[PDB]
Amino acid sequence: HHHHHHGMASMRILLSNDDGVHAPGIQTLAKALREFADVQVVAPDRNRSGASNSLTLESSLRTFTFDNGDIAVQMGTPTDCVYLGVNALMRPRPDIVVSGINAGPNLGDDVIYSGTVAAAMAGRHLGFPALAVSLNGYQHYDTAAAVTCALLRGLSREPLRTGRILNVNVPDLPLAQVKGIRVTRCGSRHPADKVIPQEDPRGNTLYWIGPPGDKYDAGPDTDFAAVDEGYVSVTPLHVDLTAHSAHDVVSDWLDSVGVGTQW
Amino acid sequence: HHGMASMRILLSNDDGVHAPGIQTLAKALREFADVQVVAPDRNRSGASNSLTLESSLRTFTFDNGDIAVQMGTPTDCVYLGVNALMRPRPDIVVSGINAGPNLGDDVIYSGTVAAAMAGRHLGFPALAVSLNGYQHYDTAAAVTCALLRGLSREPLRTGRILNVNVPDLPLAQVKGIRVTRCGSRHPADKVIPQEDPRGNTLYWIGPPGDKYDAGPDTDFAAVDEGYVSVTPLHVDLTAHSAHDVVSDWLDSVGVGTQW
Ligand SMILES: Nc1ncnc2c1ncn2[C@@H]1O[C@H](CO)[C@@H](O)[C@H]1O
Ligand SMILES: Nc1ncnc2[nH]cnc12
Ligand SMILES: [Mg+2]
Ligand SMILES: [Mg+2]
Repeated sequence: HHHHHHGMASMRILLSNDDGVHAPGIQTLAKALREFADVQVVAPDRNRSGASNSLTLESSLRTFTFDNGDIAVQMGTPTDCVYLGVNALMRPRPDIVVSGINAGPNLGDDVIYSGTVAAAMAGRHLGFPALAVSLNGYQHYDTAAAVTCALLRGLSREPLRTGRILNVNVPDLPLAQVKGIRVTRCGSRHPADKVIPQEDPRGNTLYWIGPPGDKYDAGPDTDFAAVDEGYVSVTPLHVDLTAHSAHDVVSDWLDSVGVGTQW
Repeated sequence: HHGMASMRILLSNDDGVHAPGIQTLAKALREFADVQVVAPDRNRSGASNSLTLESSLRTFTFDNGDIAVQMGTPTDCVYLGVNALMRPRPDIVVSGINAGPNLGDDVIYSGTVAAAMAGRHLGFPALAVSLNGYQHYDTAAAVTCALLRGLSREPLRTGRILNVNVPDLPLAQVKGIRVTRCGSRHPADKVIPQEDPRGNTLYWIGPPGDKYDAGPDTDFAAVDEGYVSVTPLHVDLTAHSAHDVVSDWLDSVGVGTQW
């Protein structure tokens, strides 16, 4: 009939985040996805920014269902949410996990700390590649929602053959000002070094973790560079932490220092 | 003592400050190095690279000088150790000895690995050390000490984190070391539901998926064959091999192009 999307409920999406179920990023995105997808939100009960791929192992998890059908996992991490949503809670099972929209970027080596990214990585085995979506700010959730809907419509047109996780960072701009899209690699930062002390009412010093370090590798092929230049950044991710290129150096080093070998 | 300089180690873990793995290791390391423990106050296995951002962190210092971070994650402990609690900054982070392995694609969830990753910008590559069981902490301590002597004999030029898994055997039975890559598992899919006394269903995370990639060059295979597995890790999660396929895909579906 000619509509922007084919089907009002053609894809089953598990939508999660790490800002928590009440966050404007996930709620704005849910409203956009519900136009064309069958969406089930399964997200943390509060802001779990910084949760990375942490899992709850020593306790069981309780869920809470809101009047609108959204599910919070109480005390749940983003990884808990996706793991339970895929493997226990959702029927039918999701075709895809979408995680976001996060309030703030997930770029460079920040990605391994990101609970937004971790929710997506917990969906890497599904029929479509998982999407992690982060806004470089707090102002244009509508832009990030539009980019996400475009990517999802793209997946309906042709399957993506390689890459199981897409880390998407959206500039905080009206859509008409976004320049385009770049496929990027993760940049990197200097080590974060700030600790912010704050005395409690009894005079004891407590410590706040400081902000990320300055950009270090923010070259033209990086996610940083794309966002900074007004492009959407798309970086395909994987979970293999092996530094493959260090293999021979490490082997030769062990031999040279006689650890593992008698001579 | 012997060299021109003492090695100054920040030692952490995620089993908790009182765990036998970290205390066994601390005793061994203090024979030759200056050791500062900064570790979670409790078992935080599965903490991955999580960071406490929502609250400030409280520390406790024990009579022996060990520092526990109350509700701190392993990454929190290393962050506070490197940036506030040790002056000057440590030479190296050593994390472990973990009670149990950290192998294959499970490494991304490991708080033992995360503490080592948090030390990746120091003067020596960080060590994460995990015992494939609970008996031979002594074996894993001896292996760690050997690596640390190794790092002071010649610099390791490439690789900022070494993930070390030690078979749970007496030292005499360990065959040697293999430099490995992380193996992988099938998708984990088991949830263990248990009702509370009111009939509400609560959910436990189940066992990992069965091994998928666990052949000859993997960390799994090394440990199974009685070798220490050493895998260099990095924090760049980019799937570089997918770049062209993703770019061509976007073009083919008209996302980011008018044509
Ligand atoms: N000290 C820090 N180290 C790393 N990431 C930080 C820090 N402070 C804030 N963040 C950001 O918060 C996000 C939560 O994971 C991280 O992705 C990271 O970019
Ligand atoms: N069930 C599980 N799934 C994924 N990672 C794990 N690490 C420990 N248990 C796990
Ligand atoms: Mg967040
Ligand atoms: Mg542990």
